[PDB]
Amino acid sequence: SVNIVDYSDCFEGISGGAIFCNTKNKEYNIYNKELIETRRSPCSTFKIVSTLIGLEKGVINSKESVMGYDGTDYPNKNWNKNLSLEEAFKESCVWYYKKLINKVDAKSVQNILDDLKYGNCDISEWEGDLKNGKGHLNGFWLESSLQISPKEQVQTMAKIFEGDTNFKKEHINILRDIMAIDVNDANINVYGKTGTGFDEKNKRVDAWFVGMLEREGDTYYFAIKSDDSNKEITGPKVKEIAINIIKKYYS
Ligand SMILES: *C(=O)N1C[C@H](NOS(=O)(=O)O)CC[C@H]1C(N)=O
Ligand SMILES: NC(=O)[C@@H]1CC[C@@H]2CN1C(=O)N2OS(=O)(=O)O
Repeated sequence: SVNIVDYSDCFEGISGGAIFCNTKNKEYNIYNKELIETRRSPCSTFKIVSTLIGLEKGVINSKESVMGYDGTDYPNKNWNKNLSLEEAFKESCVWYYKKLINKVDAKSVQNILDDLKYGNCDISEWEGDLKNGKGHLNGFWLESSLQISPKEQVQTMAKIFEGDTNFKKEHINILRDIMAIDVNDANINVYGKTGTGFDEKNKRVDAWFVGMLEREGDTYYFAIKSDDSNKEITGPKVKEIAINIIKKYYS
């Protein structure tokens, strides 16, 4: 079942690991086991769960749902509008997801994380890593108190998308909808979300791509993670590595 594998050829000399799990036939493919078991901040990958929280609590209702943009100026052009759930997810729009999560009481979030077994489920630093100076552009899921391992990410993904949580199927399908990506291969369906952060304590990136793939009957849940010391390594870069792994070993 648990197969140690070597995907270093796809990592282009970047430090990281990967885990792919097929729950039907229990095949667990692990590259860099120590890293895959290490908890780190989820960064923007948490938007997968925060979207479901918002849908479940009725803060948002569909992929068109808006959060009432108030005119605040942001450097990313596409944050400066009353964007829908679908575009806020794809743009990783921090103000949208901060306003969303701050409409939900802390006990509801704690119980949902507990139910999902979401890493350390530690939301004690609700406001986030305020020492970085970024103020309200912060939260417990952004290089702060909440931490989860790549293995636990995969377990959470599988629980959600195999229908094993109490989240509504309608809401699960919205997530599938907005997480779908185009890999120029119609023979596989890939879904995911990136994450980018810098671990200031250890001087290492937290660069993520987490999601799942479907091809000809089988579904693999996956998490690819870099902990490189090179600050240029981002979520988008690790998503490229993930796509190379998928095209090479999961075709
Ligand atoms: C989430 O990881 N973040 C928000 C934004 N999106 O990054 S992503 O492209 O990897 O999704 C960039 C910064 C980052 C953050 N912690 O602010
Ligand atoms: N971010 C993506 O979705 C990636 C990046 C570029 C395209 C779409 N995609 C691929 O897999 N690509 O590469 S391509 O297959 O070689 O054309």
